[PDB]
Amino acid sequence: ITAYSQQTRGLLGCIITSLTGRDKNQVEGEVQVVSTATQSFLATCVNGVCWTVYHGAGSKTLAGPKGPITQMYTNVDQDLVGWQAPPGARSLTPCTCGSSDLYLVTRHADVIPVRRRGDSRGSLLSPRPVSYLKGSSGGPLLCPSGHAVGIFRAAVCTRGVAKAVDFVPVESMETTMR
Amino acid sequence: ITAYSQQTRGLLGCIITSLTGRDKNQVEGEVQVVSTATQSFLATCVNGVCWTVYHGAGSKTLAGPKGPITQMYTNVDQDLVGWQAPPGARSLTPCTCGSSDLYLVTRHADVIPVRRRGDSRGSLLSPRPVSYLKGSSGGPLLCPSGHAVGIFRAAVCTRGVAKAVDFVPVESMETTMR
Amino acid sequence: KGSVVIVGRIVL
Amino acid sequence: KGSVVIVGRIVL
Ligand SMILES: COc1ccc2c(O[C@@H]3C[C@H]4C(=O)N[C@]5(C(=O)NS(=O)(=O)C6CC6)C[C@H]5/C=C\CCCCN(C)C(=O)[C@@H]4C3)cc(-c3nc(C(C)C)cs3)nc2c1C
Ligand SMILES: COc1ccc2c(O[C@@H]3C[C@H]4C(=O)N[C@]5(C(=O)NS(=O)(=O)C6CC6)C[C@H]5/C=C\CCCCN(C)C(=O)[C@@H]4C3)cc(-c3nc(C(C)C)cs3)nc2c1C
Ligand SMILES: [Zn+2]
Ligand SMILES: [Zn+2]
Repeated sequence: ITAYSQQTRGLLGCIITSLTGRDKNQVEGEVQVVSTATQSFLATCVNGVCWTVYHGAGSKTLAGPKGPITQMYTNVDQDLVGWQAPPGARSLTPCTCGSSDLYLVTRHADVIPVRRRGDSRGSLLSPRPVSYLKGSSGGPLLCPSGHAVGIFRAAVCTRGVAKAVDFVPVESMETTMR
Repeated sequence: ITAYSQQTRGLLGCIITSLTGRDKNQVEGEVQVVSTATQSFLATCVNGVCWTVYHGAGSKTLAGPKGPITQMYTNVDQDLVGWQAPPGARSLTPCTCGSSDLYLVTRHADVIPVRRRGDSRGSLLSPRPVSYLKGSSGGPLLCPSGHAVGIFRAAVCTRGVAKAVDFVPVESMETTMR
Repeated sequence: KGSVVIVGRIVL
Repeated sequence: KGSVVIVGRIVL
């Protein structure tokens, strides 16, 4: 597993596209770095669906080629939303090898080892300041085959330091479809 | 993989929707079973685009929830057409593992092993009757990780039994997405 | 000039 | 009533 980020628009561009809801830009890659006027976070494509966290996107539409995309799925119970990924987006396939070696991808395209400890839980192998995971919610947890195990929801801290991560498991993402 | 088919409209439902261009049925799955007034075949979604054969769909629109969807791409030379995939459409992820174990999915939901022989060719592990592969053009070829390698285009036949398959390779689906 | 119509699906 | 906006990507 390896990662690289590319910024595709700036401050003024993002605010505008936010107001019109029409994004003509070429989409690609598996993980979108997304923004509203107030915060920034990630969104991960699994099976045709662009998944991200409700605490980032709230009820919002996604700016797209043909205007705003209305959310297909909104699950406040899971902190989960999804839109139909726009053409170009490269979706991941669900992990089906229940391994416990996972990789979290951050907004800076760090891939960091996290050990799976339960079906929505994993531990980091070295503690991280919170500011280092901040803005990475919605990002992929990955198996060694690069398949999707879930999306990063929250961090678990001892004494203000991150030592574990909580994630919406791919299985619950399948359940919210249908 | 395991695979199963679901019928969702009848003969007349199909002709009518064909005329209106308006389809409100709910769309699930990576592989759609598609029809014009005179023929049936398959479409597969990859990268948020629904793909099929030119000799099947020609230049036709796709019946959809907000009326007729226009084709995003029409590449006659490669027998390739694609529409923006309708909401609910699941996307496969492009294969990147250069594997030679391939599995064709047909309209009957059989998954049959094909041995890769070139960038767009594979031989059937057992030959098949032409009648049994008729109508599965636009179906996917899958690698052992269940990614899309390409879509079924033509069969090579000696006297009525298909011995090998031609398919649109997925690199060329990505190419046509520029 | 008519449309292509989804009449079913293969679930994997 | 603003939209979520793609401002970059991460490629794997
Ligand atoms: C077990 O189930 C759950 C579990 C957690 C939930 C949760 O979590 C809260 C959000 C989460 C967070 O900031 N997540 C991230 C982020 O980096 N976030 S971020 O910076 O990207 C932010 C998007 C902009 C990925 C984390 C990055 C760094 C760690 C920050 C310090 C620890 N901390 C305060 C948290 O982890 C918080 C806890 C929030 C919510 C909801 N919030 C709301 C709204 C209306 C407020 C609706 S539902 N539901 C949850 C559910 C259901
Ligand atoms: C390597 O490159 C290529 C390679 C082949 C191409 C091709 O092939 C032709 C179409 C194809 C076909 O029937 N495909 C399928 C289908 O099952 N088909 S079907 O039944 O689903 C049918 C759609 C409804 C999957 C086959 C199912 C059973 C085998 C039938 C017997 C052998 N046979 C006659 C074929 O394979 C034919 C040959 C046709 C075309 C085109 N034809 C047209 C116009 C002129 C019509 C424009 S582009 N391009 C091609 C290109 C570029
Ligand atoms: Zn896995
Ligand atoms: Zn593969």
